[PDB]
Amino acid sequence: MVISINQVRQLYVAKALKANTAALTTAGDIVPKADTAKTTLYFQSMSPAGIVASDKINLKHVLYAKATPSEALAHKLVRYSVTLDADVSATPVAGQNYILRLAFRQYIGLSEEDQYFKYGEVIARSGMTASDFYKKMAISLAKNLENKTESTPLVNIYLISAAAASTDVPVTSATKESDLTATDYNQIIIEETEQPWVLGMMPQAFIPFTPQFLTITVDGEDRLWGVATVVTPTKTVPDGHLIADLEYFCMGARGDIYRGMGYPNIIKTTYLVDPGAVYDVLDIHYFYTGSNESVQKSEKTITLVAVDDGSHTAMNALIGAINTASGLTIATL
Amino acid sequence: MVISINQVRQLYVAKALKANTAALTTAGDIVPKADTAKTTLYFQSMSPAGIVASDKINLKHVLYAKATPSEALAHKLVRYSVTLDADVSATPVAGQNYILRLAFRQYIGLSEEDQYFKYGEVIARSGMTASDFYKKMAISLAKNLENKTESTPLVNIYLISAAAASTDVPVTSATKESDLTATDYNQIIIEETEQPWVLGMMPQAFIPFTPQFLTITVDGEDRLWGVATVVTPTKTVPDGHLIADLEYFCMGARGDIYRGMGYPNIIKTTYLVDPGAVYDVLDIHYFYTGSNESVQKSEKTITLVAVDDGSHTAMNALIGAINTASGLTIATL
Repeated sequence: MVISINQVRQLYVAKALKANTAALTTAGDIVPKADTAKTTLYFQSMSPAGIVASDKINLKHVLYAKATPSEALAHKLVRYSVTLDADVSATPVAGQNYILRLAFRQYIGLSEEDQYFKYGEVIARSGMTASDFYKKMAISLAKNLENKTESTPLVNIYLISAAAASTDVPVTSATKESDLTATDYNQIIIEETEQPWVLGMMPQAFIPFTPQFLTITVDGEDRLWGVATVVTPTKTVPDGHLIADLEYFCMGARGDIYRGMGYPNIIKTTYLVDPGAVYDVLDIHYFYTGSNESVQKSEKTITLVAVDDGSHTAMNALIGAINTASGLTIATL
Repeated sequence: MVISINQVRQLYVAKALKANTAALTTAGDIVPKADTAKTTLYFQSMSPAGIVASDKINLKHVLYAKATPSEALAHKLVRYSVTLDADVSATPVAGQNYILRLAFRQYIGLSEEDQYFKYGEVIARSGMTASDFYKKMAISLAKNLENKTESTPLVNIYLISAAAASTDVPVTSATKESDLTATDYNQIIIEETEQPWVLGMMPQAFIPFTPQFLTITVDGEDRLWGVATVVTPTKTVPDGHLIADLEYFCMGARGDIYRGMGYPNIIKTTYLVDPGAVYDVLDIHYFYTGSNESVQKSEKTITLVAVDDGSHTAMNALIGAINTASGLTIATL
């Protein structure tokens, strides 16, 4: 995952916070060092091959410093609630074919011009109610979408029982309608899924979607049979696949830019981000100006990531160690 | 002396801290002047031809302001102790010629490639005491050194008796063995010497050396007969000659730069530093920035020298008058 830079950006994983240079013993330790005059801030840390210090931040030449929680960096998956249009008919009219076109927009390619469509179809019956429609619609959608031998999963299908109204009933291709026994179904939730991820090589990306409806002949009138509204999101993609890509890039500004290229003839870098753990990010953005005529700024930033467990314990202690050393006023998340 | 500049260096001599203007009547007086809003700072000082005000320091643009205690600018004359070590022999071997070579560097030229060697030799006898060897080695050094009819020698050779242990007997080319009457001389002191100095033309320099020994053979093996240990220095060169050379260079950034070139047709610059008094120094380093395109900095520095009474009362009064008027907090020494 290549990112943009204002100028060079360095990341330091804060796996443990110490109070001296001498206490740095394990890979992932950190200590914010400063003066007693508070004119220079740097971060001594323990690399996987020894102690390494960061750049020296002039505390007069800081632009901003802000700390971002984990839930700010968690992607909310988009949900769409597919119902029958009550103006058209609240019950399925008999003998009509109910086809639904899910329009994917950023399928495999990177643009909106690379598009993809998955269909679901139900021909309504004489005694088919609304819940028996949503049952057969979601069985037909999951049969087309969530086959096992697809290339990537696209969306998740969930019925909702009107008695429950807050618990998602998962519908897959292996699901039969013998398993779906509830008689009060009021919507079909279609919700996007998390794509695969390889660190550095495949970034975190999502394929957005919209459900679209073909018209039915209701009373001699070609009316589109349903409406699709976007309900509030109830799931989040965690921060871990985003920070490990943020470390894989920012370990070439310190380390090797040739990552893997002539394969046995490489330096291999040890990365201290566990991709299955959430992190909080602190961005100290600062600059350098020269003596007399070298007044152009070299605006750069030093990133710090700390793993946090619910309440942000390790980041608020990191900020509290920076604020007493630097004299800064970084706000605590 | 020629020193480097950060585009300028201005020097003003402080002789009496007057409280305001129209109290400056004698040459050397100074008042630190600033406005009520503490935006600009300057010094109105009585030059030997009238009141002169310094360049105005924008107090938003002060890079550093720090003062020097005048003990940190005094050079220590290095002492070396020459002794017969107990490992080879603590008594002079009866047949061996003991030669002590003094290896100078930065002799007349300016490099360590200009080396000068002076010698001192004693051939020992059967009944020679280790105390009588140090009397003869110091005199044999004081004949090869201290032979200059022109000037003071490159080193001064002293003798400590073990009964005294803190008062050094001086050994000159006039000194014979009848004058040294003690029986317990235990070491030889080879001390540095202050070189000549003339104002503005000959800078203050020193000639470093190393007492080196030639091999004698005692237990069949050629062993170095002595040990040269650097004693902590007991003699200093005061801060007079460096400040007088500092005022000489930095009064050409304000006055005449032709300091005696076409010799009858010259402008005489009256200097206020006498070279026989110690001086505390106070450096204030500021810059200038212009508007809308001229964002380049014109860094400057203003030097203030004040005579030392040992308890630093003249500089601490000058610092405390600045901190009241300017609002900066310069650390009192």
